[PDB]
Amino acid sequence: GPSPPTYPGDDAPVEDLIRFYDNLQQYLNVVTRHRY
Amino acid sequence: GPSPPTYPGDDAPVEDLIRFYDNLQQYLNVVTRHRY
Repeated sequence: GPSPPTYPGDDAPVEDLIRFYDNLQQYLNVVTRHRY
Repeated sequence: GPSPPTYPGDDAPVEDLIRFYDNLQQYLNVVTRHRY
């Protein structure tokens, strides 16, 4: 199962945003596997 | 200025997650321009 990406906010440090990016990228790699 | 990506949640429909992905991708394209 894909992990739920934790979102601290948009005011959060960009490294946290990057971490979310990677987690969401993996999340979509799982969910939207060759879809959308 | 980069737009603050709205996060409805991880239980939200994946199309909303994809939208966040694009907005966050653009956000990082602005912020982390050839950085991190």
